[PDB]
Amino acid sequence: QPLNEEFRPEMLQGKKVIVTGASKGIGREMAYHLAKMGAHVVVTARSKETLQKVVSHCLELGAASAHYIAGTMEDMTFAEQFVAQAGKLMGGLDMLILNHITNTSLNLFHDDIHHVRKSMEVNFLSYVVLTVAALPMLKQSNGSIVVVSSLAGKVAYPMVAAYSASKFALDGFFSSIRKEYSVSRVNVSITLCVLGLIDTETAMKAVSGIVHMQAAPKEECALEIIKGGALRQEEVYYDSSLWTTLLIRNPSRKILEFLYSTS
Amino acid sequence: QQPLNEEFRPEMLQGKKVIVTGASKGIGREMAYHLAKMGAHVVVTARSKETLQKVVSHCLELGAASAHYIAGTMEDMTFAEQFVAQAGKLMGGLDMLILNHITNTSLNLFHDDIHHVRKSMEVNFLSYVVLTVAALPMLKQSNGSIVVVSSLAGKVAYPMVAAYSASKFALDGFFSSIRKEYSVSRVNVSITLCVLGLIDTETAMKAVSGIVHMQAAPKEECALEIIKGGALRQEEVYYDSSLWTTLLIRNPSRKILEFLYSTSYN
Amino acid sequence: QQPLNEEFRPEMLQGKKVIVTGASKGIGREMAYHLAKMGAHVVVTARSKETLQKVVSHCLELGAASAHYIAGTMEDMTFAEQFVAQAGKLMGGLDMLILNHITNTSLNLFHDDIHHVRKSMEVNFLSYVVLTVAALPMLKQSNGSIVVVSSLAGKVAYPMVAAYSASKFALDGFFSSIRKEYSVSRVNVSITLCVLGLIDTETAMKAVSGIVHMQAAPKEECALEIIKGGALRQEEVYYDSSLWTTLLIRNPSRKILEFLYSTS
Amino acid sequence: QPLNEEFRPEMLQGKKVIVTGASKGIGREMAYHLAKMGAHVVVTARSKETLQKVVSHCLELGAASAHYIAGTMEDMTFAEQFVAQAGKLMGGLDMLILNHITNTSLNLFHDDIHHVRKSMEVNFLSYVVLTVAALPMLKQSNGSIVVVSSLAGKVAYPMVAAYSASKFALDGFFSSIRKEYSVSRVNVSITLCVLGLIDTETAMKAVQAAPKEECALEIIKGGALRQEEVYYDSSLWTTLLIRNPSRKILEFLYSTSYNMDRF
Ligand SMILES: NC(=O)C1=CN([C@@H]2O[C@H](COP(=O)(O)OP(=O)(O)OC[C@H]3O[C@@H](n4cnc5c(N)ncnc54)[C@H](OP(=O)(O)O)[C@@H]3O)[C@@H](O)[C@H]2O)C=CC1
Ligand SMILES: NC(=O)C1=CN([C@@H]2O[C@H](COP(=O)(O)OP(=O)(O)OC[C@H]3O[C@@H](n4cnc5c(N)ncnc54)[C@H](OP(=O)(O)O)[C@@H]3O)[C@@H](O)[C@H]2O)C=CC1
Ligand SMILES: NC(=O)C1=CN([C@@H]2O[C@H](COP(=O)(O)OP(=O)(O)OC[C@H]3O[C@@H](n4cnc5c(N)ncnc54)[C@H](OP(=O)(O)O)[C@@H]3O)[C@@H](O)[C@H]2O)C=CC1
Ligand SMILES: NC(=O)C1=CN([C@@H]2O[C@H](COP(=O)(O)OP(=O)(O)OC[C@H]3O[C@@H](n4cnc5c(N)ncnc54)[C@H](OP(=O)(O)O)[C@@H]3O)[C@@H](O)[C@H]2O)C=CC1
Ligand SMILES: O=S1(=O)N=C(NC2CCCCC2)O[C@H]2CCCC[C@H]21
Ligand SMILES: O=S1(=O)N=C(NC2CCCCC2)O[C@H]2CCCC[C@H]21
Ligand SMILES: O=S1(=O)N=C(NC2CCCCC2)O[C@H]2CCCC[C@H]21
Ligand SMILES: O=S1(=O)N=C(NC2CCCCC2)O[C@H]2CCCC[C@H]21
Repeated sequence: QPLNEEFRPEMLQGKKVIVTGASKGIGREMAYHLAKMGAHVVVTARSKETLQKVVSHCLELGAASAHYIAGTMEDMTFAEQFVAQAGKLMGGLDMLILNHITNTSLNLFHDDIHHVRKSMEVNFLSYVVLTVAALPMLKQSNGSIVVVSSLAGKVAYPMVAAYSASKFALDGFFSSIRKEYSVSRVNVSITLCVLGLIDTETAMKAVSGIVHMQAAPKEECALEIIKGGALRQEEVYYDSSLWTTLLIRNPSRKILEFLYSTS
Repeated sequence: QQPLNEEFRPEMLQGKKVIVTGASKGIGREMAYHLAKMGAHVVVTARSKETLQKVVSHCLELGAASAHYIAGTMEDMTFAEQFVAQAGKLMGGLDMLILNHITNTSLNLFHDDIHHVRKSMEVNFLSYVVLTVAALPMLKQSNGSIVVVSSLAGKVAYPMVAAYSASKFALDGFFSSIRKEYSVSRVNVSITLCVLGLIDTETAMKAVSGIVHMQAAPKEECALEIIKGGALRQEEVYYDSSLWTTLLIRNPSRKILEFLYSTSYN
Repeated sequence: QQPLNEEFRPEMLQGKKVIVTGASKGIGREMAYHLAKMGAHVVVTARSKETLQKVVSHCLELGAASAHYIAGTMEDMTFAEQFVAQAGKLMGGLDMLILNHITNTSLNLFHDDIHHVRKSMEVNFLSYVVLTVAALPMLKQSNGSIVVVSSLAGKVAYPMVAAYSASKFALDGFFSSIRKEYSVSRVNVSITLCVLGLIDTETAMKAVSGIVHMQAAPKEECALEIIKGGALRQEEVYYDSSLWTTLLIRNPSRKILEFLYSTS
Repeated sequence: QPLNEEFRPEMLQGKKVIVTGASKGIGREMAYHLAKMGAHVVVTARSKETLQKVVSHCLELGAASAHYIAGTMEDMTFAEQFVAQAGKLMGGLDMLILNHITNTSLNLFHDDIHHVRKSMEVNFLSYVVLTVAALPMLKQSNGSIVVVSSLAGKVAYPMVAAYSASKFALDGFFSSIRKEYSVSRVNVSITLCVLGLIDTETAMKAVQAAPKEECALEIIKGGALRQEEVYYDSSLWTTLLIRNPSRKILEFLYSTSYNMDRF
């Protein structure tokens, strides 16, 4: 059940939020928006020097508190330990923003099992490890899980097959536990964010010469992810095309989920 | 891909070289029997050495051009890679790869079972990728087909099967994206994704015991519809007891979006 | 149009001035009863004065702010125009126009019955247009609502009801086109199209007897669902036993095409 | 049940065809294509002077025969008598092409009920009267009914409300009788043509505009091939979005819940 209210930046004031993949791009823009809202933030990514700079800017913007923990989400021990440390720094957890992805470029799939497994481990499995480690704190606070996904996580997309598989897996996993939490009365919301092309340095470089469309602003995108999570909405759609929002919706899937629940 | 604009006939499988994974029992075993009756060459796999021998003997009795088994676990990526090479040598090539095995799954609330999530991802998804890579040179030689067995839980959220659902959704994203790559790269290997509802296999029936459920569809007809879709090079096959579910779960809006996004790249 | 970004509550109809056509029986009668319970002012119409009298009696008892009837045939475009003016006088204005009447129809294959095709177009479609023209000045003053009752046969082809299907499809074409016109001309009058499946009315139960084997949804909740759609200023609403009927409304491909073409 | 053959102009050789609204625009272009194919043509519209020039040009183009019968489709007695006359002259009827409309300009609906009624009578009711009159001859030849419609006959369009109502009515009526014919074994095909903006003198004055000559040939093709729907527009994105597969699936599923054996 989402909040039938309009978003207010005050909803995040004093909230204890983790943002992963927060050294750059959308993740960094989220940490900044949260800081301006006066949230307590714990940021993570591999790059410690850039995470240092992010935390310092968060404090300038007005974050209630800001800390970083550096490590790779390839390392499942780090993922589990990071949540416990982040929780101890803030005295709890209200929102878990799962955003990091392994480095990926546009290429036809041929024999690249390494990139398929790496995408699955980093983009999907670590999200599950982080969720398990965070849930006790989120159940205590009636908190929220925010999962960053893509158009390639809802429809087939050539040149990003391993990435698409990892994003599709997030939908299957997180949408299925959302139904389980509903019937078991676990009051932790799950927001799946479906994004189109965003003007991050990573995406702009990856798509240069190959895919040409725009390219919605990263600042506005980060805010839409936070708003959807704050409002406990099931899904957020953020793309520059009006065709997307209308056609991406799946009432047929929603009908089937309702019909197969009464069994 | 472009499907074959014709009616299926069992002679389409006569002398064809087919791998069936997860073929010691359930739908996989039924598929092996259908292919044997059609006069195909079959190489079956699963872990169960003894039941695989029995399935192989019955396949020969039904009319298989040839039938052999290779036992092993698809948790082992080395076995998956070696199995394809050996199946290929046994038949002298490969025309159709039917990816059907799954790891053991029950209906349970997800709590902290990362081990089951990882094992489902490894067996149900990654091993199908490894098998495809190993089989691809032979399939490109024969203008062959990959048949991927999936579920309603691979298209919509289903509670109590989160890890299974995640792995079946992953198959869709992977296989559908490479299908788009093959169409533009002119790789004449078809990819068929099969979306099944509840089927009366011993595994599923035991799994749904203790729960109210809809009518389970028959495993023999199910297995035949999977082969038909693959033989006809169709993109997707839907098979469920309900005609309403079968026809309405198919997503033309997604197909429209895929077409729209395709115009924005080179 | 912009729908009400809020949950429906029966107090939304309190003191509202509502016309309900085809309200002597079936869904129209149930809608009058719901509005009566909500404290609305109601004016009911149909051809039968005796049955309309019984409806008004129950409405007054249920707690309607005021309840009246005007008997006449919607085959007569002069009666249609005059009925609205007279209904507006009885209430001192108009907030909601619920178009629900249809001409008598049975299930049959189409052969040479042009009379039934014409009568269906006149009663089920043309009179709705005449009633709308007559109501619009009052609706414009109150920022009112038009509610149009339609069917599965108004969104898909339906054998045995071809003349009926043609009239319901006509309502969609006409009312959906004027809704686009009201958005450009900035007319703050909402238009709601209601897509209904089989409802347990005496008429439909008799008409489907031995032909259709399907679950008939209840008229009481059907009636409230129509009222809610109008009260929330929603463009399209549905009511049927099957959840799959949702696919007949809010069609995304149709919305994109409409957006595309208007901007050109 | 469409003919699974490629179109060939010989399919219309010696066929007995009625074309309504054939003195100008699309109708005139259809009359000309049918003439080049060596069909027997009977054309109609109100204006004898323009119909005379169409007939003369049809004969020059190679028509097996070409004649006109002038009248208004506002008159239902004329509509019924016209079909009897045209069919008695040709010695039968293989195809009925219903193309005429009442004169219409782009305007907001402005209490002009007279225009709504005339559009319904001419654009819709006369098509039903023409069908009833033609049905016995069409049953004898296993013939075809071709109904010319519009994008405004499938989606809402401001400024053509009366026109849209009448085109939507054609869809409901003709698509419902096609389903009745299918079960009653009436071997008369019904083709609904959904046209976008065409470069006719009328449309160009009233308003990317598709050519009228290719439009006319596409209508004939779909009718000859017994297709249920023909879509013709300059934009490939329009042709993609105009289809409604959910509607066709639901029509089939609803058919499983009724028994028509009584009729
Ligand atoms: N940009 C776009 O067009 C779109 C983006 N998205 C989604 O938005 C999210 C962010 O995208 P975007 O900001 O463009 O990407 P960026 O590459 O800009 O940032 C990804 C972040 O993840 C971190 N990261 C990378 N590898 C690891 C690792 N092994 N362990 C831990 N952290 C890691 C990176 O930092 P560091 O290198 O310091 O570790 C970085 O902070 C993703 O989930 C993506 O799928 C969805 C649709 C489109
Ligand atoms: N039955 C149903 O209701 C539905 C089934 N499906 C799909 O159909 C397919 C078959 O289902 P079903 O026949 O019901 O299931 P079964 O459990 O009957 O068969 C699964 C097969 O996989 C084999 N297998 C299990 N573990 C491994 C392993 N680690 N390595 C290799 N092979 C293994 C099993 O044999 P062994 O133990 O000898 O290894 C068996 O032959 C699956 O892809 C499933 O998701 C989809 C929707 C519904
Ligand atoms: N019932 C169902 O299954 C479904 C109903 N619908 C729609 O719901 C609406 C109501 O259906 P339902 O309640 O079943 O119908 P009813 O037959 O119960 O009532 C129709 C109403 O219209 C009146 N009426 C009939 N002819 C005329 C006329 N010439 N002039 C004025 N009023 C007239 C009738 O009264 P009187 O005879 O006294 O004039 C009666 O009050 C209709 O729009 C219908 O299309 C849509 C789908 C399914
Ligand atoms: N052109 C376009 O952009 C589009 C056209 N269409 C459809 O294509 C068809 C033809 O359009 P188009 O060629 O542009 O139209 P035109 O105006 O060019 O021709 C209309 C024809 O109908 C005749 N007609 C008019 N009033 C009557 C009447 N009362 N009785 C009999 N015949 C009459 C006219 O002749 P006369 O006045 O001598 O009687 C003329 O022959 C129509 O069905 C229209 O809805 C659909 C989408 C777009
Ligand atoms: O909107 S998406 O589906 N996701 C993304 N995600 C990016 C893919 C490359 C790594 C950064 C994220 O990119 C778009 C452009 C390339 C193809 C897929 C589309
Ligand atoms: O049709 S399904 O989505 N797939 C399956 N797949 C089975 C899951 C249990 C083990 C064998 C396969 O089961 C159905 C019943 C349990 C819930 C999901 C549905
Ligand atoms: O839902 S509907 O399309 N509308 C109706 N409308 C009724 C048709 C007969 C008179 C009362 C209204 O009936 C349903 C059952 C018969 C076939 C059509 C379907
Ligand atoms: O393609 S249509 O839907 N049909 C038409 N039909 C014409 C409408 C005016 C008279 C000639 C036919 O025109 C297009 C341009 C005006 C608005 C609607 C679109």
